[PDB]
Amino acid sequence: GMLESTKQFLKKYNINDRVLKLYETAMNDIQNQFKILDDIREFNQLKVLNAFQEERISEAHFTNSSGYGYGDIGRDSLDAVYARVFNTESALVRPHFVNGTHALGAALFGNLRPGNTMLSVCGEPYDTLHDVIGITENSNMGSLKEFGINYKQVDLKEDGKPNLEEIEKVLKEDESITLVHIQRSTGYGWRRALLIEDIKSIVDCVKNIRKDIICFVDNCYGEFMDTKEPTDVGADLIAGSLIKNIGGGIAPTGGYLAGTKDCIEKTSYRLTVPGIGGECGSTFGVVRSMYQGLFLAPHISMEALKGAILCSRIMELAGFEVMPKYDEKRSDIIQSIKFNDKDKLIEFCKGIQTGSPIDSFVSCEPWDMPGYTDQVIMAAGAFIQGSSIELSADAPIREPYIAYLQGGLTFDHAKIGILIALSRIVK
Amino acid sequence: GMLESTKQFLKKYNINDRVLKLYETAMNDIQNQFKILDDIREFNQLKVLNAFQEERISEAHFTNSSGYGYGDIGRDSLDAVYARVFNTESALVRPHFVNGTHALGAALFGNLRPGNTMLSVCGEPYDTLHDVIGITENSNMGSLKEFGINYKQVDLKEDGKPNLEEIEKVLKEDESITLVHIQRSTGYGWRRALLIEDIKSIVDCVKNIRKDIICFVDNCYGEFMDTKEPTDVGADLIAGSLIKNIGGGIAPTGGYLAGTKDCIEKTSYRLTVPGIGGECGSTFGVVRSMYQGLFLAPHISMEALKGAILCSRIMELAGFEVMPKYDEKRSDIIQSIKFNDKDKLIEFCKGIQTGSPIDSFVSCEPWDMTDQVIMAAGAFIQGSSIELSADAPIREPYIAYLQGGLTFDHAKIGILIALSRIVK
Amino acid sequence: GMLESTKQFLKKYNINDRVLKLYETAMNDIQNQFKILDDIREFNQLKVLNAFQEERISEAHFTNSSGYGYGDIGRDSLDAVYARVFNTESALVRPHFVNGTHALGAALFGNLRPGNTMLSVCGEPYDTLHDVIGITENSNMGSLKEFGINYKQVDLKEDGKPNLEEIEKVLKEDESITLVHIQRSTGYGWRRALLIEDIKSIVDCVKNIRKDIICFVDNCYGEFMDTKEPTDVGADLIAGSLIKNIGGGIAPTGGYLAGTKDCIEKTSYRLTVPGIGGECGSTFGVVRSMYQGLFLAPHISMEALKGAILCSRIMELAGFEVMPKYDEKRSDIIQSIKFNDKDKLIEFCKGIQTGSPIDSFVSCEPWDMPGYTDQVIMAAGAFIQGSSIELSADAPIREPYIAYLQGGLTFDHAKIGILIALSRIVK
Amino acid sequence: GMLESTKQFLKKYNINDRVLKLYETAMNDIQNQFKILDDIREFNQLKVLNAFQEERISEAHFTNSSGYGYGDIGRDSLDAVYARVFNTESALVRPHFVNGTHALGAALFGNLRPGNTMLSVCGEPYDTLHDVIGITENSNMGSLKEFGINYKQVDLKEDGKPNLEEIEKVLKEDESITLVHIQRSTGYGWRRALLIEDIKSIVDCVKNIRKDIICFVDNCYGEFMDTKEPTDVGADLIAGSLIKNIGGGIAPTGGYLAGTKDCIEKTSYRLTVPGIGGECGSTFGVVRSMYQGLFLAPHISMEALKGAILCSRIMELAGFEVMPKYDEKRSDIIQSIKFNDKDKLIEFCKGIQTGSPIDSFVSCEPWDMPGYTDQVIMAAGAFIQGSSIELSADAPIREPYIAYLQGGLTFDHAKIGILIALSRIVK
Repeated sequence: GMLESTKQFLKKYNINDRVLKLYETAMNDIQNQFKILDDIREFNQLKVLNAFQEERISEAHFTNSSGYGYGDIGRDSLDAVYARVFNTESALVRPHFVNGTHALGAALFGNLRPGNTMLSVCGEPYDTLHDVIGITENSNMGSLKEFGINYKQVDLKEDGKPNLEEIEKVLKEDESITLVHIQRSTGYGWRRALLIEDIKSIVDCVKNIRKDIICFVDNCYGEFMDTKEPTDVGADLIAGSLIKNIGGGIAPTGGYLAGTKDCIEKTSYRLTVPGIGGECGSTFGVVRSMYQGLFLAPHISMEALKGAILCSRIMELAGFEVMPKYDEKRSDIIQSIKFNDKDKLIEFCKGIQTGSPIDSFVSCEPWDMPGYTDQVIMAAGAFIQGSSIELSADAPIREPYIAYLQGGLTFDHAKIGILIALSRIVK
Repeated sequence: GMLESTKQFLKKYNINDRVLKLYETAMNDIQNQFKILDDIREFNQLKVLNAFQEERISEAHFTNSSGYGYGDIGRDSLDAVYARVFNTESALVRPHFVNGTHALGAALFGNLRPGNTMLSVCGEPYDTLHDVIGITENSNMGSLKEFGINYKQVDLKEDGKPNLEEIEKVLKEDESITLVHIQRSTGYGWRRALLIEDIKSIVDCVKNIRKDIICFVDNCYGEFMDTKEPTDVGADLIAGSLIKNIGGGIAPTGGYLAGTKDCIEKTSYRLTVPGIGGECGSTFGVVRSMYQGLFLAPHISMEALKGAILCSRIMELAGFEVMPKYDEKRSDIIQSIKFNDKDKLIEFCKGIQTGSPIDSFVSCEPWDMTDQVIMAAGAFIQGSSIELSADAPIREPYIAYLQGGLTFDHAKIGILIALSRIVK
Repeated sequence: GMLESTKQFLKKYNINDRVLKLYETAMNDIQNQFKILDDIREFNQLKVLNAFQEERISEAHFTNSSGYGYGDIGRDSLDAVYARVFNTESALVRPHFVNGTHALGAALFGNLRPGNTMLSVCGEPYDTLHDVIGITENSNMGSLKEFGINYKQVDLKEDGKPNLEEIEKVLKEDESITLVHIQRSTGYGWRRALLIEDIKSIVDCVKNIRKDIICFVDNCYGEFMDTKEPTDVGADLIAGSLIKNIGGGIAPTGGYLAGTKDCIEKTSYRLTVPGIGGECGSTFGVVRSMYQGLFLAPHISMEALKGAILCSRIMELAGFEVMPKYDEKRSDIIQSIKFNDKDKLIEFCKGIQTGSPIDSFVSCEPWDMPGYTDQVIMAAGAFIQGSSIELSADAPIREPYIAYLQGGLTFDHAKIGILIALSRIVK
Repeated sequence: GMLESTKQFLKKYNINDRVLKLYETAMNDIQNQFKILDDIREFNQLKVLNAFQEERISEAHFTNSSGYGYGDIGRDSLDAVYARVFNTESALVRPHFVNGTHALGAALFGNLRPGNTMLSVCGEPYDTLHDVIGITENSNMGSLKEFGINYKQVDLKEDGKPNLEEIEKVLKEDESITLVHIQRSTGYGWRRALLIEDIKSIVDCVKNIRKDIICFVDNCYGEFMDTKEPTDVGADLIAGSLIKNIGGGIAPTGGYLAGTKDCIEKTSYRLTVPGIGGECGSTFGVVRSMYQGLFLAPHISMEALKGAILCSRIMELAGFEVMPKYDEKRSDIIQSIKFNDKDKLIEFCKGIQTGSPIDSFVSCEPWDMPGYTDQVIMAAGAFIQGSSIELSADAPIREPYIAYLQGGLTFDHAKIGILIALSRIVK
């Protein structure tokens, strides 16, 4: 149990006895969930190891390609390793994707053509994808809508599960629909992420209407949450970011897609241009970090999830509503806390900032950010800028004052920040 | 003049006295042209220095940049430096462009929309752009044509200059034309590159028909050939590769665009996606090389060009037809030599290969890529055109295209090694 | 517990039921030791976090210095962070150290002068240090001995503890002794690493004869094994390698020293030259990885230690003699196994090679090492070449056939490797 | 000639007609001196190309080694290329040398042992070497003197030439002298740099007394000034900085030595430790820039020298004493200007900073630079910090107020900077 020396050290952070008791109770309560996670982690570590070994990765794959990067074996074998991990025909892993949204956008523009319609089946996509699609606003930035590609949407049911009957009806009534988009993570929605079994039910439902419909999954935040990925239950294409789970906290930028050879090649032509695709693109010497990040990903992903589960339990014990609960099956690393008080939300986030190794001294306050209307507060202090796998928090400043917390390179770090933050509002 | 020690050293590369006499004559003949280049180089060096200074570039700009790269001053200031050099509202310089074709394609998809038509006014664009446009064939890769964007073409007059009369006709007769594509370099052809004055006449001509038509120039190989760039004579947007002239021999990958804020932003949305544009994108630890490459570019571009000029004159003196001539105004660093003999063309390329610092020893032979191609290449940066290289499709009349040379001495050495394999 | 999917996947590596039974028993036995390690890790994570926060580390410290490296705040602050972690006046952390031996040699040549004598109090130091000192070979390479600096040695007692009485006797009789060398880790010794309390007893004993005697500790493999470091119990100077524990699996090269300002400055003059010391030395843009490595070090060190503890117990249960035993206090991450059979030793190492992500397919056979009459066999397949914190094994091919196993970026990886290896010798 | 647009652009830097006319006159006067330089540059370019080709350099040599760097072909082949360029048995080219003083000091400590005496034959060495040797001051930093290695000095003659008769007398009278140190460049003096023929005369003289005396040359700033290097006229060992000539303006840090295998090995054991030497040492991903820099060095070295010659003649015409004159044979890239006025001096250096691409707005001032007695002002607006192959100027603050100008990646840049600087003092 916690050392007396550690207790004294935490007192210098103003962590009080009431918070320590809540922590001891929460740790005791969540032990069985941690064991479930360790069983999954064990399988995923083996899965990833096997993929490296099947590709015969060697020292020589730590390339330092320049120029066109023709024949960069490090890049080509990393794609192969990912495709093995995800059990897909192909993959496309590049530092050139600037963020996860870029990878998703490349998938969409890559696989859609004028006259086609895409169908999002988990309600409204996260905000940044809205400009990519041209859902509401269009200002000639060149959205899907501006290239004659249409958008439709089926919301999740009241219970948070996909509306399979409506999905079928919408597909049957519109034969122009060639792509179904499934967001795995909840985003800022007060509901559960979709479980792998839910993604399967969706794909089976879609494929039963027209087998040729491409089932695309935004896999961000869901890597290594289960022993299966969406590609193990019928997904034709998935996309994600290398500064979230799959980079293991160390890939410095980039993104990935895994799926059928056709979907990947089509995506590659949007990443670069038709006729080039993924054949060109040197990797700036960062390929070693991308291999290593993948190898560490199953473990680091669970450190962060463990942080989320402790957060869920401890905040519940402190009297705050939380989503998800500590014992629910999770499909992402995000934890939401309803403070129901603006000041508590602000102080909690400030606490998280002070618990960061980087920029721990920085002003953490509400600010107006481009196109949000409501102010936003963000705690971030990472080794890799914008990394979601490193402890961070964000919240719109509006009723009922919900904060979203994610990451933690280690469970001990996430725990420490959580204790600092909670001590700012519970004493 | 050439030291006796150098001559004896060159003898070890089988360089003979006949080749040395041709070299001597060529050097005498091309000195006035070198002086002309030096006057341009001096101005361009100042222009680039001033762009750095106006942007107050400092050591702090050689930033460690990771993740999203939100607020990356290294990247942001480099865009501002390029905008100053080219005298444009904005610029987009990124290591994320995998090659020059990506930069050009990004400009075209970025600035065209369904129903618009683009017009290429220097005949058909270089080959790799054909799949991007969807010119001849289409296999659902997502070409401009597959997104409802149309393509038209006006060829250069038989004298190599723009057909202004036909451009006007085609524009007046098709109001759906919203962009005019101008290729500055010659490509695998046999004509002069377009001079800045020629570019200006095309722009003035086009804007006189409809002032809203975007005039886009593929500037590859043309950087620092003149004291003006196409953006100085009305181009709305230009694109290029950082492993050609503008990288100064040291930028390791990437491309650039310079132009109006609207055109540059639209391009950025194709580079990434609508709503992100150029706001995200870390620079991978290579930003210092990109800045330093720019600073050296005016100088290095002329080392390569002097190489081309010497090549032109010595091969002319050797008895071959060369394009362009040693004393013509140039708008690119490429030199063509017509061998009228397959073996002489092959040997020459093998000579260039053996004159490279990297992969000097590698077999240089024709390979399949309709006709076979042969390429001499041995560079620090893979595929760099500013480093000494040669390529030639194997077909009548056996024309080779030579370009690059980090230093004039290196280009010279390669030329003398190559010519010695055929003039004995 | 272990999923059925995991058991079937492991069956593909020829892992058998007897090995899985041994495994389940060993996991049951070691859970209390793992909890003790978690308590120490929690403290150390906080210690490192605190060191970052006190130095107000920001993204601005992730420098990309060039040339002379004058005023490189990234490098300077990293030294300050390490000094806080080790509670020393100063520290010298540089990528310029090519390995741990270099760092140790810099300390010795830095702090010794003609006529001085150094005393190693833990028996003979590991082999690579012999040429530095000039113990056996003196071929004008410029050893301490070739510079007029003498060497004396005091072996450990039969029980493996320091011979305090003999240390005093030798120090009293030889007033030229100005530095005492203490090796924390064991080497080829079938004995335990020295505990922090043992190091304290040596320092107390030495300072009580002459307070000015420099007490120097080779800290390799010992970082974060305890909540205290040798500098917390009076060591004047310590040295280590960044591709061992303290680089957290991600530092790409380099070494560190931490200690009094005088000792560190004197070391810096050997690293470079007198009058320059640590004032020049750009850091190639690898400083971020060094900071992140340190931050992950408390956690990664314990992933490796958990693999060593598992190895100890499962091998003991398999019938092999092991050093240390699963429940002894540890001062390093190394686990020794006495096979008493050349073939089993070789098969075990082959197994570890087949469980690596990198070079899993390369032949692992004994080979002739320059200047040694016993062949050596080594299993190695790392992201960072030569890293001791990634799973690896090595053995000199001699009776009684003892292998040394260390590393494991994640406990799951070390575990997988051990299971693959044991299955090659226990059916 | 200069374009009118260029003249108008220059007027925006407050460059006046008097300075432009001085420039025009100077260029006319020095043109013939440049022809000589191009003949040398041509040979040197071929010399370097040949060395690359003999070593069969390929893209495979652009290594990205990590950890120990064992078996790094990029590093090993670069040493071989250097050795061919300098016509020596061996070479040691490493990013690990922090500056040129480090490389020189490693040579001396590497090759001298207690009882040996070194003899500097060009008068007092460059400032930063005084602490390395222990000439005057000794504060237990570990100078040669503190390790029992003695120092003697023979000054140059009043005419600046080597005093061969005195060298002979000193060597004959002291058989403990085992190394002769020869400085090629003048440092902060007022004399001409030693030509290759002067270096030969010293080597022949020394070897005629005792063939076993190591002839060591500090080659900084002299690389590619002639078709020969000191190793072509009998030097056993030479050393220099990769941020001066031989780095070609792109090597980011480091040093080199070239010479006999025995002298290079002995230096390597000081750079690291005995028993390791040059066998360990990963190269931080910068090896490609070191190869590329060497290839550009013959050219860039002459761009800087053309700048020095222009500076000589334009300042002479302006009315200042200069050393050397525009038409003297040069053995380094440095140009000295005696202002005999502290104000004109600091103003000139400030002009140079304002003529630089990087940090043009920083107003440079005198500072306590590591390794110097008095305060020196340095103009150093560079891509690589402290690089003196990039346009720079430095000047100890003391009578007669001599400024030392060197560098220029292009002659056009050196020209522009000289005009900017002179315009601040001449109107």
